[PDB]
Amino acid sequence: MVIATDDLEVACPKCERAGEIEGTPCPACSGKGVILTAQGYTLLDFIQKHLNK
Amino acid sequence: MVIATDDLEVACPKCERAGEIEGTPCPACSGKGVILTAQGYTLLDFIQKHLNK
Amino acid sequence: MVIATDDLEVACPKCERAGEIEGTPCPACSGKGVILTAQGYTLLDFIQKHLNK
Amino acid sequence: MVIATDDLEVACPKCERAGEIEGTPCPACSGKGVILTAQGYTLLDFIQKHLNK
Amino acid sequence: MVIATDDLEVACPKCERAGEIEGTPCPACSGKGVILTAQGYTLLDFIQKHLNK
Amino acid sequence: MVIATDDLEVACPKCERAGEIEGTPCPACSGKGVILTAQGYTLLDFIQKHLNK
Amino acid sequence: MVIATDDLEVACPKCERAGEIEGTPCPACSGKGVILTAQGYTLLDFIQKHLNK
Amino acid sequence: MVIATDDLEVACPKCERAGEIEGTPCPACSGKGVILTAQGYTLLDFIQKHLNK
Amino acid sequence: MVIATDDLEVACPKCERAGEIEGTPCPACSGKGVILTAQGYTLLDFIQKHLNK
Amino acid sequence: MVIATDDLEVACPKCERAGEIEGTPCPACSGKGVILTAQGYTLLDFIQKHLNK
Amino acid sequence: MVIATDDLEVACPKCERAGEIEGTPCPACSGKGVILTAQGYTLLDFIQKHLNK
Amino acid sequence: MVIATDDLEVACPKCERAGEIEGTPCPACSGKGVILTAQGYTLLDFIQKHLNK
Amino acid sequence: MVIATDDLEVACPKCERAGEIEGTPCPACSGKGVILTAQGYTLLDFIQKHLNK
Amino acid sequence: MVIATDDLEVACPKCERAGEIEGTPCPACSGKGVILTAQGYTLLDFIQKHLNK
Amino acid sequence: MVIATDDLEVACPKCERAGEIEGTPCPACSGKGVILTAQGYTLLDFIQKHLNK
Amino acid sequence: MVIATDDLEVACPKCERAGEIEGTPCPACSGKGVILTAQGYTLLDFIQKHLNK
Amino acid sequence: MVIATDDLEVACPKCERAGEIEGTPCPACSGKGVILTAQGYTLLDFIQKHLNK
Amino acid sequence: MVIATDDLEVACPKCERAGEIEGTPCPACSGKGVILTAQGYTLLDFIQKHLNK
Amino acid sequence: SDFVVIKALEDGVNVIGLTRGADTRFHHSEKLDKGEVLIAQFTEHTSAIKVRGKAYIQTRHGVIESE
Amino acid sequence: SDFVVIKALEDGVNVIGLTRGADTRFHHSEKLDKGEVLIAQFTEHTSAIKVRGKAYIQTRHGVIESEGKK
Amino acid sequence: SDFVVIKALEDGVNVIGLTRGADTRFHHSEKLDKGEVLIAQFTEHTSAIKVRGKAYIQTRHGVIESEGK
Amino acid sequence: SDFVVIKALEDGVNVIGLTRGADTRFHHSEKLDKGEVLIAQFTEHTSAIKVRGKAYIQTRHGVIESEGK
Amino acid sequence: SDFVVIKALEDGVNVIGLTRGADTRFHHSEKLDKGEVLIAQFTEHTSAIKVRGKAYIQTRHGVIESEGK
Amino acid sequence: SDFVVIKALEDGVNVIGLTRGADTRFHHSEKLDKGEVLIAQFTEHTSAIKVRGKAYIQTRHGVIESEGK
Amino acid sequence: SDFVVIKALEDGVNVIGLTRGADTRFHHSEKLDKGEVLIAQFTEHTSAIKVRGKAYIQTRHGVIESEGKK
Amino acid sequence: SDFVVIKALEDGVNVIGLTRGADTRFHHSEKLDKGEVLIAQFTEHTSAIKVRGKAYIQTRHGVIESE
Amino acid sequence: SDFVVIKALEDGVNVIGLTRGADTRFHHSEKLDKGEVLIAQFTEHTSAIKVRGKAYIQTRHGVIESE
Amino acid sequence: SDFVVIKALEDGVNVIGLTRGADTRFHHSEKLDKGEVLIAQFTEHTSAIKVRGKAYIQTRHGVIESEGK
Amino acid sequence: SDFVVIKALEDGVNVIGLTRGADTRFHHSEKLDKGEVLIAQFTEHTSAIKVRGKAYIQTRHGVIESEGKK
Amino acid sequence: SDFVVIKALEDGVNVIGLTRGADTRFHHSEKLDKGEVLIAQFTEHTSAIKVRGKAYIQTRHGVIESEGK
Ligand SMILES: N[C@@H](Cc1c[nH]c2ccccc12)C(=O)O
Ligand SMILES: N[C@@H](Cc1c[nH]c2ccccc12)C(=O)O
Ligand SMILES: N[C@@H](Cc1c[nH]c2ccccc12)C(=O)O
Ligand SMILES: N[C@@H](Cc1c[nH]c2ccccc12)C(=O)O
Ligand SMILES: N[C@@H](Cc1c[nH]c2ccccc12)C(=O)O
Ligand SMILES: N[C@@H](Cc1c[nH]c2ccccc12)C(=O)O
Ligand SMILES: N[C@@H](Cc1c[nH]c2ccccc12)C(=O)O
Ligand SMILES: N[C@@H](Cc1c[nH]c2ccccc12)C(=O)O
Ligand SMILES: N[C@@H](Cc1c[nH]c2ccccc12)C(=O)O
Ligand SMILES: N[C@@H](Cc1c[nH]c2ccccc12)C(=O)O
Ligand SMILES: N[C@@H](Cc1c[nH]c2ccccc12)C(=O)O
Ligand SMILES: N[C@@H](Cc1c[nH]c2ccccc12)C(=O)O
Ligand SMILES: [Zn+2]
Ligand SMILES: [Zn+2]
Ligand SMILES: [Zn+2]
Ligand SMILES: [Zn+2]
Ligand SMILES: [Zn+2]
Ligand SMILES: [Zn+2]
Ligand SMILES: [Zn+2]
Ligand SMILES: [Zn+2]
Ligand SMILES: [Zn+2]
Ligand SMILES: [Zn+2]
Ligand SMILES: [Zn+2]
Ligand SMILES: [Zn+2]
Ligand SMILES: [Zn+2]
Ligand SMILES: [Zn+2]
Ligand SMILES: [Zn+2]
Ligand SMILES: [Zn+2]
Ligand SMILES: [Zn+2]
Ligand SMILES: [Zn+2]
Repeated sequence: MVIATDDLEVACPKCERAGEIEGTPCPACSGKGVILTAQGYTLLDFIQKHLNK
Repeated sequence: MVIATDDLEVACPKCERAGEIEGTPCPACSGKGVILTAQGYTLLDFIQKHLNK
Repeated sequence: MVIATDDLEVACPKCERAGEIEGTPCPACSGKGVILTAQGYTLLDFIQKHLNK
Repeated sequence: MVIATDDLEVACPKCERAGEIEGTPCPACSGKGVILTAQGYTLLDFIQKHLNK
Repeated sequence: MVIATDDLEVACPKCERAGEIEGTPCPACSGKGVILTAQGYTLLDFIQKHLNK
Repeated sequence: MVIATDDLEVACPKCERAGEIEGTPCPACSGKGVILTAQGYTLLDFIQKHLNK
Repeated sequence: MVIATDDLEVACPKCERAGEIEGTPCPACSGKGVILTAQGYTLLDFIQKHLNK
Repeated sequence: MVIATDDLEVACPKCERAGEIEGTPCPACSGKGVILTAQGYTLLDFIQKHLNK
Repeated sequence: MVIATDDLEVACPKCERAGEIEGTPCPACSGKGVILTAQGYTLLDFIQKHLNK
Repeated sequence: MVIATDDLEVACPKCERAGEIEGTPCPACSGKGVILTAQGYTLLDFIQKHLNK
Repeated sequence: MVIATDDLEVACPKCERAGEIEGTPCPACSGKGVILTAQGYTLLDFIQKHLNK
Repeated sequence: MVIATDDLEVACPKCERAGEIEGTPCPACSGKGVILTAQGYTLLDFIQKHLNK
Repeated sequence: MVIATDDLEVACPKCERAGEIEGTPCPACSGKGVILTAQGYTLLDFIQKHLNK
Repeated sequence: MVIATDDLEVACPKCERAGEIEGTPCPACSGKGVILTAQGYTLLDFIQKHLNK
Repeated sequence: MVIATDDLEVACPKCERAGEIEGTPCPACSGKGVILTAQGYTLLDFIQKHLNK
Repeated sequence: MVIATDDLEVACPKCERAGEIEGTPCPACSGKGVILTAQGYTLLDFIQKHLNK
Repeated sequence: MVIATDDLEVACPKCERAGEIEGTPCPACSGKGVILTAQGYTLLDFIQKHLNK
Repeated sequence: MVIATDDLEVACPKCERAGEIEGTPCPACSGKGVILTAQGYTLLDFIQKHLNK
Repeated sequence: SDFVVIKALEDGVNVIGLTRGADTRFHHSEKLDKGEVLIAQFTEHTSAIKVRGKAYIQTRHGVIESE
Repeated sequence: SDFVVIKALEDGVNVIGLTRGADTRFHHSEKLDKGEVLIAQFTEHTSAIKVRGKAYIQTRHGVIESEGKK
Repeated sequence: SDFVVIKALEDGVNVIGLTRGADTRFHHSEKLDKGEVLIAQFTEHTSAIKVRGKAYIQTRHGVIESEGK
Repeated sequence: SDFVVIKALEDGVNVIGLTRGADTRFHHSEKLDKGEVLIAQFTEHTSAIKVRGKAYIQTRHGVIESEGK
Repeated sequence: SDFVVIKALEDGVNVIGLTRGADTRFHHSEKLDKGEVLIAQFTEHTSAIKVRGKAYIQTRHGVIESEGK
Repeated sequence: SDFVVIKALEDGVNVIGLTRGADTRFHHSEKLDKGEVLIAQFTEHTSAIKVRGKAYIQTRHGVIESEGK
Repeated sequence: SDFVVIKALEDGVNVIGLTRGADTRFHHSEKLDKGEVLIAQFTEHTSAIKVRGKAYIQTRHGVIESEGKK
Repeated sequence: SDFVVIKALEDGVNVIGLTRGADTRFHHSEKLDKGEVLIAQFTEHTSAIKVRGKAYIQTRHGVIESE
Repeated sequence: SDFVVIKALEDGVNVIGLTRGADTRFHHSEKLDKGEVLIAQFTEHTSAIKVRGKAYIQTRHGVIESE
Repeated sequence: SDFVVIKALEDGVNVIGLTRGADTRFHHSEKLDKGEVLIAQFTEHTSAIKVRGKAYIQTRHGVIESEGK
Repeated sequence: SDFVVIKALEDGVNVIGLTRGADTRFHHSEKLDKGEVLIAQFTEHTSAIKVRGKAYIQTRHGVIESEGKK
Repeated sequence: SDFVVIKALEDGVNVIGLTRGADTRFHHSEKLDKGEVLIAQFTEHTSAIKVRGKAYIQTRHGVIESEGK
């Protein structure tokens, strides 16, 4: 396949994919546990824009 | 275009794309008429995850 | 990366991406300012179909 | 140094550090704009307890 | 001959002279299929200005 | 001047530039009285194509 | 390139390219601000003649 | 987290964290129920010193 | 222990920790006798902000 | 003689002293056929200024 | 040099060298903005005593 | 070049090249602002004499 | 001065600078009384040419 | 002694300590005959400021 | 402090710092009770000289 | 050069070259702003004496 | 003698001390025939200022 | 001072500085009482020349 | 304002412009086939450039070859 | 303005943009696989860049080779 | 402002100007035949230049040759 | 504006940003493990950078190696 | 602002100024015969310069020789 | 803006920031233990930096070593 | 601003100023005879300079010798 | 804006800041003991710096050693 | 702002200032005799300088000798 | 702003300031005798400087000697 | 801005600040004894600096050794 | 702004400041005796500096030695 999950997201190095730091929500990823690649936004922004229009 | 619908979905061989088996909704595809490729999930899961966050 | 925003959206030649023609909403693009490519619909249709199922 | 301000306070994702939501004080952070980390309470509790005894 | 078609137009490398990208009108050439040389504009602008005056 | 009218048009040998043969419009030139050189078409085609676009 | 705009249009020495003489439209250029060269007419004549025939 | 409450305070072995011995306030901990580590004092002393100055 | 008094304060080289210069309060340290490390402020500011809130 | 015609004017290289380019008045020299040297203006300006005063 | 202004005058910590507290003259420094060092008085007293004797 | 404007015109010392003395036209230069040199008259007289004869 | 009147004109030997021969206007000088040097023409022709253009 | 007269003043090189140049008061030193060192001002300014306050 | 009062003055051995001898003012110190060191004069003379100039 | 303006004029220390003391003309310099040096008078006297005799 | 005429004036190289160029007053020196040295102005300005005051 | 009055003028030996010989004005000095040195003339001439120009 | 030189050493090289601003997406990808050369500036709209496929690249910092 | 060159020497290199401002979080993380090259400027939004995984890096200060375990 | 030098080493070299701004299209494509030379600046309108066909190229970064298809 | 390169030569290296302004505390500390590289500018918010643990560092002033333990 | 030197190595060399702005046409072409030299700046109006015919050219980037025929 | 590099060659090195302005006091004193490195700029608030204890120092003027007490 | 040095190696060299602006004409043409030297700046009015006839030329880009036939 | 490096080669070195402006006094003197190093900029308030005691000094103009 | 050095190698060298602006005339010509040296800037009024007669000239572009 | 250095190698050297502006006259002429040195800037008032008599001269362009009449 | 380095090679060196402006007087004179060093900038108030007595001086133009008698 | 170094090689050297502006006179002359050094800037008031007497001089243009007597 041309596009993999690794091409869209990357696990946050700070919270090791957890989203919380010993209870409190992670700063770096902002509670998402993953940080998105440019390819990821590209699609997400695209979809979010035109969906249900 | 790099990725086409054929790259994401394939017609369900059981229901021949119908989604119902003589009235009752198809088991294999689960009423979708189409089954998803690995590439399909990759996107769908990605999107489903990050949309409206 | 394999697919860019250029691959999904193309600026509407009529309204030069504005979405309005001297006040009134553009006919060609339908107030979108952008005409979606085949690749664009491929995904948008795909997602719209399977999301929250 | 071993402990930074980042380790004590985390910007509230709801009010993006503001403390108010379009005028009215933020619910999540409770008007603080920041959510205190476990390390934060550890010290604050400790101090509040033993100070001026 | 001093001036050839080659000296006025060049086929759009993106759409290979087609003017459409899998259905939707090409961005680069803007549905023209060709992009013009300086020599091309020189004449076109000249003509367009003085014709029917 | 690089390019003269002689470079674009040539008097039709059949109608000697008239455009009619004893009343009826000339076949060879097609009522134009002049036939066009390759250079002539090159320009005409070019202009016809891009004018008012 | 073999033919430039300079080869087609020459600024009118009377109105210094303005097209008006202290308000009133210029006599020499005839409100054009530019005097057309022989090469200019060559093409304009040619085109005007054969266009949309 | 680098530093935990266990790093600052330790439950008093005499009163098992109670702070009273059959009614009367504990001698060892001095009614605190917890005894402080060197690390605990370090902070407390530091803060007590510089706070509100 | 991870953080020592040394990591929070440093004795003022001017007044050798005294806080007065032959009677009058020291300029450098501003009567404090110690100047604080970044780590020191980090905690003091943190505490001072959130205590009794 | 101290000052020659060559010290006042120089034949225009573009129109070879003609002043017209295949009918239309020359751009470079501006219909003068000659371009003036600094020495030329010096005198011409001088004279034009003080003559008939 | 052996004695500097810093050795004679120290900025008053109360009024931050202003000499007034929100309008009214500062108590601590006594409107001086500066507190004189022992070295300062040494000289000032010395001089005041023996000058014009 | 052998003759310069400096050789033809000299600024009038009375009006510093103005031509007016606090409003009224200068006497010395006679409203000229410049006094013509012998070389100046040589030419001016010469020309005035023989022009359009 | 580089060029003097003597450089431009010379008294006509026929009319001794008069311009008339016993009443009738002089042939040789053509009523000018003075004959022109090469240098004289050079200027006169130059000026006559470019003046008021 | 720590501070000498040489550390406070220096004889003006221009007037060799006189204060007058052949009758008229010296420019360089401004009639003082001496120019003050930084150490000199330091004390003088200090004293002048706080004396009789 | 670099210079102390002891550096400037010394108690007069004759009057034991009194300034009077059984009523009448002291000869040795000249009613000052204190005698000046070289360092004392150096300053006093310096100041006395430059003050209010 | 052997004699400078500094050698002739000295700025008046009273009016710091102004010539007026808070409005009223300066006494010391006598409204001159400058006090003339011996060298100054030497020449001025000399000239005033012998000029126009 | 310390100051010579040479130290005050210099003959104008343009007019060789004359002050006129073939009749008309010289530009460079401005009819003065000499240009002044710094030393020259120094005195002239000094005198002109203070004379008859 | 570089130049003194003695450097400019010398008392006339004939009239011993008087300017008159038993009533009648002195011949040698010409009623001036003082005769001028070369240095004197140098200045006087210079000034007389350039003053008020 | 800086620029990069990119020569493709194979067919199908991509130069991708990443968007200037708070969000990072790719607004554009130019394709190069073996030997084509693109010269691209950083702009009000491109604050990062990604190269994929075998290519020879020249920057103000010197040469680097992508694979 | 100032930029960096990053060439991945293995699959799964991450170039992480750290946010300009008072707070420091990762707004973006681009993936590079072996051989891909990113050229990234410092911006109104990126004031620090973190690289993890084996990569060859060129900066205005000269070359440095990252060694990162992933 | 910066420029590039482009000398075509064959007929039919194209110098393509890509548009400055949010959108990236080719506003212009100049043709060069073998030996012709174009000197082009980056402008308010051109923020990228694409060369195709065999050509000798000079930039502020040094020389680079484009190869023919 | 200036920047520094920091390559960690061990696990658990810290790059600590000290706050620009009248007060000096640390607003942030980035962790680096053996081999990670951070490239950090001085900012409106960082006016000093502290490194602890074994690391290779490149500045405008040249290379310096921070020593751990 | 930049400029170029062009010396024609044959008769009939053309230096063509391409117009600055959204549109690209040629406002002017100067003719050079063998040996003539033109020195031309980039301007508010010229953002690209095209040379055709055998010519020796000097730019800020160094020498390049345009080839005719 | 200018910075300095400071590497401690022993425990307990102090980097002291002296206040910009009319008055000169120590607003801050950072401690470094053996091997730690501080990179500090001059700022709106720091116009002088004092180092005490054995340390290796890099400035725009070149390297200089502070010696221990 | 930027200037050129032009030394004529024969009689009748022409230095021709081409006008700055939309239109390109020759506002001026200075003659040089063998050995004379002109030093001319680019100006608000001259945006191109043409030399014809044998001449030695110095620019910011280095020397070039014009060969012009007249 | 310029600065100086000063390393004390003995105890009791003084770096003295002379005041910027019409009047020249010393607002401050920093003491250095053997080996301490001060790095001082010229400022809105210091327009001259005086060094006394044995010290090694680095300026934009090169090294000079005071005694 | 640029300037030129001109040393005359013979009597009667002329340095001629050509006027800045739309029109080009010579406002001034300075004469130099053998050995005199003129140092002239380009100005709000001189945008070109012409030298005639044997002279040694120094410009920002290097030496050239007129004949 | 630019200056020149002029050392007279004989008595009676003249440094002449030619006036900045439309008109060109000598506002000033300084005399130098053998060995004296003048250091003169170009100013709002001097846009050309003429030297006559044997003199050693230093400019930004290098050294040149004026010869005596 | 531009500064000077002055190291006294004897006792009683004087560094004298000459006032910026129309008038030229000595507003200040700092004493240096053998070995002391002054680093002084040109300022809004000092436009010339005079050194007298034996001293080693460093300027932007290079080193010069003053020899002054006192 | 520029400055010059002047070291007197004899007693009674004069450094003379010539006034900036339309008029040129000398507002000031500093005396130097053998070995004294003056360091003088060009100013809003001094646009030329004259040296007379034996002196060693350093400018931006290099060294020149003024000769007395
Ligand atoms: N949108 C991001 C893109 C970017 C530029 N440089 C980067 C470095 C790292 C990560 C992302 C980026 C920005 O403008 O800042
Ligand atoms: N948000 C921080 C990011 C940062 C830049 N440089 C740093 C150095 C260390 C720590 C964080 C940073 C800032 O812009 O200031
Ligand atoms: N329209 C884009 C063109 C561009 C510039 N640099 C690029 C790098 C890659 C891709 C496209 C571009 C822009 O100006 O930003
Ligand atoms: N908050 C301090 C941080 C700092 C910068 N440079 C320093 C040097 C020393 C001590 C602290 C600092 C400031 O902005 O100034
Ligand atoms: N009209 C175009 C001309 C141009 C400049 N540089 C270019 C590069 C390629 C193509 C065209 C151009 C512009 O101003 O941008
Ligand atoms: N507060 C002083 C600190 C200072 C800077 N440079 C100095 C030199 C010496 C002594 C103190 C200083 C100032 O900013 O000016
Ligand atoms: N008046 C013209 C003079 C000039 C300057 N440089 C030139 C070059 C060539 C021809 C004339 C000139 C101008 O200012 O532009
Ligand atoms: N009028 C044109 C002159 C010009 C300058 N450079 C050129 C290059 C080629 C052709 C003409 C020109 C312009 O200023 O733009
Ligand atoms: N007044 C003229 C003086 C001048 C400057 N450069 C020149 C060159 C030649 C002749 C005179 C001049 C001007 O300022 O422009
Ligand atoms: N207050 C003086 C201090 C000074 C600076 N540089 C000097 C040089 C010499 C003498 C004094 C100074 C000034 O600002 O000007
Ligand atoms: N007051 C004079 C001081 C001065 C500076 N440079 C000089 C040279 C010579 C004589 C005096 C000076 C001025 O500022 O202009
Ligand atoms: N008053 C003149 C002094 C001057 C400066 N440079 C010169 C050169 C020559 C003659 C005088 C001067 C001026 O400001 O211009
Ligand atoms: Zn996280
Ligand atoms: Zn199914
Ligand atoms: Zn549309
Ligand atoms: Zn919140
Ligand atoms: Zn297309
Ligand atoms: Zn026919
Ligand atoms: Zn007209
Ligand atoms: Zn207990
Ligand atoms: Zn203290
Ligand atoms: Zn013509
Ligand atoms: Zn107080
Ligand atoms: Zn008049
Ligand atoms: Zn006759
Ligand atoms: Zn005095
Ligand atoms: Zn007594
Ligand atoms: Zn007075
Ligand atoms: Zn004259
Ligand atoms: Zn008598």
